[PDB]
Amino acid sequence: MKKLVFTFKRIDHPAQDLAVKFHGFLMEQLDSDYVDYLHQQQTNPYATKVIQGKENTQWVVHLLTDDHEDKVFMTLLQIKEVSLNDLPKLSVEKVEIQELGADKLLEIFNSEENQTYFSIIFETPTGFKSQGSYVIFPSMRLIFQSLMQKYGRLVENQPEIEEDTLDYLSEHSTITNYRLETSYFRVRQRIPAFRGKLTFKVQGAKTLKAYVKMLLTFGEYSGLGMKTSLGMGGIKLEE
Amino acid sequence: MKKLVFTFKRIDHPAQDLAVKFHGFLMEQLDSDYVDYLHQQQTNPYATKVIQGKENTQWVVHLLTDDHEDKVFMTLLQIKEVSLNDLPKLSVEKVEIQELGADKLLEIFNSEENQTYFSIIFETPTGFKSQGSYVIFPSMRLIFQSLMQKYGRLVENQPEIEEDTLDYLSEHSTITNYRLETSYFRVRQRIPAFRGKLTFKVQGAKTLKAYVKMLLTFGEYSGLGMKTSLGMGGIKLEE
Ligand SMILES: [Ca+2]
Ligand SMILES: [Ca+2]
Repeated sequence: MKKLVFTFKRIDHPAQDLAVKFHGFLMEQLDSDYVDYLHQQQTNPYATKVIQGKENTQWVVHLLTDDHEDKVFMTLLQIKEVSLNDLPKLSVEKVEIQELGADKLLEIFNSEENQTYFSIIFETPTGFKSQGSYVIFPSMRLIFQSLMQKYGRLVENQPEIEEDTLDYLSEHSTITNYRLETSYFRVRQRIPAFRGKLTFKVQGAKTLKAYVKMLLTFGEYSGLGMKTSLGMGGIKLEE
Repeated sequence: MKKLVFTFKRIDHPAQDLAVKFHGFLMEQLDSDYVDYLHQQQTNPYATKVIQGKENTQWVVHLLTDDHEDKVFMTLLQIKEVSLNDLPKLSVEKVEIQELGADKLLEIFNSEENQTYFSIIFETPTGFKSQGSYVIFPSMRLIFQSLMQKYGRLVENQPEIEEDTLDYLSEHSTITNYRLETSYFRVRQRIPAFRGKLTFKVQGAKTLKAYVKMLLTFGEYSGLGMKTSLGMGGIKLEE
């Protein structure tokens, strides 16, 4: 999987609305026939983010599958100038490239440092769709389910996940600390979501805790929950 | 009901631990035989708070019943100097007195201004005991239940509440916004609790919304949830 970070001179505009606009610009680069293909799965092979800085603005694009990477990676590198609505033509100052393959993930598993406590940071508005209406309070079952689904569909090409494992992961995980707040994401239907940081503990074998760490490490690329392609659900597993 | 606010020169000490210490000092003033009586109900006729300020420290004591007020009110007024463990002898600079009776509550009901949105501020660590273990994420059912129980036991002398009303109040209330964080209260067993602010909307008749406003206004005195007498569950309904 690939992680591309486009750096612009600091853009004075509400970050959440850039993410939606950047997503539109991104679609205008791909073959329209290929775009319609992306609209026919529960999970897209890409996730985007927008991080505002003190002196810069960063557009993050995650390539999550090899097939998607094969047809898109070169195109994204050619990008030097971006033009969005109501905004002056943007110039790409830098482009960073990081990669996350099986070698790094498997390394995470057999690590000498096995974590019991895990701190998740919700950089962008994160939401879940459960039992009809939306969700404003995150739960471990919803977090693990979204990641297990995203992982199963993208790298294993399997429609459904192991419910016993989801039960097992939820029974042994418990939120201990959090600092959260509401944050609505505009797609223009306002979508309810949350933002901030939480901490949970895992009680069990080191083989279990390793799977959690891997699932979270993978999550930093795919994003967590709803509308990850539009800029939602950007997470970060702190050291 | 009475609201006494004791003002000291700013005390350099963790506010949550003062609340526990002040509670001990408060018990050392009452008849030991009368103290044992307080330990024999699910709800105490008093609630305490500790609010840290920039230049002052405020000790709040709520008298919730007439009988408790009759035997305690005069004693609390005589207090000019307070001595707690590991602390220099404290001197009472001021003492403020406010009252909340049926006249103010009934006034709240027939108000010309009927609220749909309600913002609750959790000044001190608030916790609920539900289905065995504790609770870190507040819910409208837990909030209304605690207040309905506290109100029913204190002014109506009724052991249980109307479950249909609790169902009715929960079905029509919905959290829309919040800014919350974990905050453990030390009683020394660490008790998990939350802190901050939330906002919920009420969908229904004005008679329903008036009952909610009254219940919340009453809640500013009794406190919300667990261990209100020890300094927990101090709330504030903003204008
Ligand atoms: Ca990381
Ligand atoms: Ca008030």
